[PDB]
Amino acid sequence: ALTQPPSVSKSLGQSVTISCSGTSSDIGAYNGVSWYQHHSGTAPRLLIYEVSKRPSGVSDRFSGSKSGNTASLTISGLQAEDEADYYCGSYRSGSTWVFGGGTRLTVLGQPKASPTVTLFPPSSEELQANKATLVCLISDFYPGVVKVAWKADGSAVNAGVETTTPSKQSNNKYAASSYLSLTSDQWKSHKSYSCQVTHEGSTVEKTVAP
Amino acid sequence: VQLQESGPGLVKPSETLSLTCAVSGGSIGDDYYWNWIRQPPGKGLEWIGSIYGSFGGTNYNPSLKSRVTISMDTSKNQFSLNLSSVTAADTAVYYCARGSYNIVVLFGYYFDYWGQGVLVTVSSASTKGPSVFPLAPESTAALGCLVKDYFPEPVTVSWNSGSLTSGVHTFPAVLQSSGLYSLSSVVTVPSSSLGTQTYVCNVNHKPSNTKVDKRVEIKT
Repeated sequence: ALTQPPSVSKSLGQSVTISCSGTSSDIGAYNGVSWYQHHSGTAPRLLIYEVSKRPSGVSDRFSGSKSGNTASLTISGLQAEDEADYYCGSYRSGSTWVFGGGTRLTVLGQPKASPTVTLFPPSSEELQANKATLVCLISDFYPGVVKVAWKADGSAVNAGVETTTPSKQSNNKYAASSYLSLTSDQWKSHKSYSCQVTHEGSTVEKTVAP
Repeated sequence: VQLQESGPGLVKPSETLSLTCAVSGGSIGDDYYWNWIRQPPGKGLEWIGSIYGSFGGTNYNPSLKSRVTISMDTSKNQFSLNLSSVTAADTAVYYCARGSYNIVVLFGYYFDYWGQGVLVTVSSASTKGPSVFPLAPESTAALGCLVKDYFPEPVTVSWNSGSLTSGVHTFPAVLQSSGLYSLSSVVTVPSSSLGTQTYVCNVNHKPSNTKVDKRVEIKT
């Protein structure tokens, strides 16, 4: 296919170049390499076309070039926004179209942010169906790694826990959520339940009670 | 100029995946390439094929060619994708995209306008509609809705029929060991507004026709 580095890691403010190695039947047969940016939740976004042209709306910071069968995307002045997957692609003689394998760009040096934690008890109507789901919502943290601990009357709860992989919010911090699935009997059998979120060595805890 | 994918969000293994793209703000019969592109969640973009608007000729990804059909309909202004004998490898967000160009023999073409994408899950698992539970509620208070145990993705949530957007946070779904999804949506509101303003989450899980507007009130 078209070959890209799988990962590139840089720091805020710095510049990065992503390569894209094809063949003389695509990148070296046309001036027709394009580049796409992809964030989760949005269609891919066209950044560069005809090797180096920018469509309106794409910043000055993005540029493209090629040399022989390898195309290159350079992004200058890296911001938190630029963290995304980047794909090159090209028409291929004489009839098909091929994407590069993609490059995950990580931008380091972003500000640390501690999570906010919101914990809800089960609803009345769920309880009436003899179930009880506790919902621990975790938001506005960076970097995107947390450890969640559930407790019942101060004792550790391992069963019934499911926790999401963190994903980026629009404000470029992370969110995640943790669900403790119990029966209503279980819920009523304790004085309280706690959700404890540990982020970079610091812990934020919330408690609910029947 | 706009494109919009539609089709079933769930297809059983070995069956045929079908999708349609509705194009607005331009004739499909014009000198454009009309393309199908997909992306399995967590994996790379893959061109499926194209149909050329002016003459109707098709070109397909060689690794898919035997299973792929692309058609177009000049009236309705649509083109569509048929992908036969699917497997879990075919689970992906499917996009339609316009391919524009200058000269092609010198420049090939590129995708300038894209649809929003439609997730298609290939699975033999049953569709299952969620239960929708209120998450009942200081100067400020968080309240929400739990959308519990559904399949497949996605579910949409808005608040007060789309008039309340400030302070809304809808969380990505958890996938439980059961194979069922759950998600929550929360809005933070002034506490003084409670008892005055009504808060309703508008939940839609189209595969199961679960369409619920749930009022969220402080527990009594």
